[PDB]
Amino acid sequence: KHKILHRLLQD
Amino acid sequence: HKILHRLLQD
Amino acid sequence: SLALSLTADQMVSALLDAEPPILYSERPFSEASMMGLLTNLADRELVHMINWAKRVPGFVDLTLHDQVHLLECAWLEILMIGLVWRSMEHPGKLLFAPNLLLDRNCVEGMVEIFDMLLATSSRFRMMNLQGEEFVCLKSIILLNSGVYTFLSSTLKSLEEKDHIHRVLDKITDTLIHLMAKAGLTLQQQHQRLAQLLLILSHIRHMSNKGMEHLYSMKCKNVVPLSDLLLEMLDAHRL
Amino acid sequence: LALSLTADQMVSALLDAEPPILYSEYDPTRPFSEASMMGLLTNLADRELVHMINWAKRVPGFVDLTLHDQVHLLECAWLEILMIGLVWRSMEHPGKLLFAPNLLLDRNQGKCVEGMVEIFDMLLATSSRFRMMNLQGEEFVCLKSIILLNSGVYTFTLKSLEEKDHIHRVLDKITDTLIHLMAKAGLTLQQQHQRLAQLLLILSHIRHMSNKGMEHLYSMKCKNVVPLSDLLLEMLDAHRLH
Ligand SMILES: Cn1c(N)nc2ncc(-c3ccc(O)cc3)cc21
Ligand SMILES: Cn1c(N)nc2ncc(-c3ccc(O)cc3)cc21
Repeated sequence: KHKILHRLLQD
Repeated sequence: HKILHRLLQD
Repeated sequence: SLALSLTADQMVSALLDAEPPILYSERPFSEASMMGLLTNLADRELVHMINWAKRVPGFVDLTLHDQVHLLECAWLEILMIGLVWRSMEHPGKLLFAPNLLLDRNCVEGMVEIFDMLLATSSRFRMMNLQGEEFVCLKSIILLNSGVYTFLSSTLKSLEEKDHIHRVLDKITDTLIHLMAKAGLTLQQQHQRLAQLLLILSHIRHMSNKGMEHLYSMKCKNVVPLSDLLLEMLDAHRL
Repeated sequence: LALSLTADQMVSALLDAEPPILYSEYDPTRPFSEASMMGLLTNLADRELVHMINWAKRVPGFVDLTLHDQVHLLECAWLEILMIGLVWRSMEHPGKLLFAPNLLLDRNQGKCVEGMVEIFDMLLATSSRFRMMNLQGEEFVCLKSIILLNSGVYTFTLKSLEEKDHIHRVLDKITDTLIHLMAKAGLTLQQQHQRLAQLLLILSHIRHMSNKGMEHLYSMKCKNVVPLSDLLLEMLDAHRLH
């Protein structure tokens, strides 16, 4: 259950 | 509306 | 006019003199007993809030309609800042009344709000918020919260909002006076002023959340609310 | 290091970080419906959120935080940030909200969406206030950065409180920066503190508008008016409304 925002904050 | 009105005047 | 002529020290004395009293609550809690105690207390505090507002310099210069609007917008914020202030010296607890000092960990929905209140008290404590500051902040909430929701485009309307903004500036001057008096550098004064006013954003947030909670409580119609409280709630679904 | 930036360097960083103004998918061939108007605003917000994330990474101090804290601050502040940007763009359009260059609406158009006109009125009032204060672009970018760092800060073992203290040091530098700007603009000492307070008190109103908008967006979701992207659904869910 990985938040989309958490991933986008890395890209 | 009304109770507050009365309290303010009173 | 009185307000614009007051000195910083006289504004502070006026605001201290205007302060409402601390009221008491009415064995084990239920969900129902709990919220009844809180809403009964709120209702009694609201009557005293009205007298206090009338003593905030500038407020009685306003029309009765403007006074109603400001109080309808601000009332829960004002109750909440009072609660936070009373709770400063009681880490982890909210001092709803001297005989109702409640810890965090039973009202469905209340914990998120309690936690926000506790965090604000903790913030006050960390800043060593002073009583003279607190009263300035509570008056700012009264005058600020509904000042942009004045609808009419009229000439009487703007003269109104302008008076409110001149009073707000005097309260800012008063906060700065207190900070200068306390020995703060100019840089420290400006920083502290900002810190205090940013807390008001959090108090607004808590009020909005609490109002949602209170509205669901009303509809469910199991906790008794006063006619006055029902009125005040009514104003926010509008 | 945020804390070592001068005031002028802080302002430069913030102005350079500003996101672009995006276009809506407005289709002038068809009349609005509640659903199509909401579709446009949510489609725009979705595209704006991606740029916002990249902007936040450029706000001094923000990348020092853990990803978890970055997430929390943006979850708390996203709508406030979009709204302050909308109000800023609308300053030179009395009576209208410039959602986009091809989507400039008045309150009468806002009535197309149930419950939206009340929020429109609050946004228009805030735009008017900005105009009347002659809010400057340099002050605006300071205020938007204050929202990002402040809104979720009191919802934050003890490297925890170091995160919190860090945020507060940064917020103190932004205050210093605002005062510098006002001083440079010619304001008297008394005028500086009075204006600082006026600007910061508007953040109370922006918070209020955000809370009302989030309740409205949740009602649109709960009535199946518009499909929200997975991102918007998660941002909305962070606020956990009913
Ligand atoms: C959190 N909350 C909700 N949801 N409804 C409420 N009604 C009243 C209070 C309250 C707040 C401060 C007081 O000093 C007394 C009651 C607090 C309330
Ligand atoms: C009021 N409102 C509701 N209920 N949902 C919404 N989604 C997005 C917006 C909005 C705000 C500012 C923008 O620049 C773009 C979309 C505004 C919204």
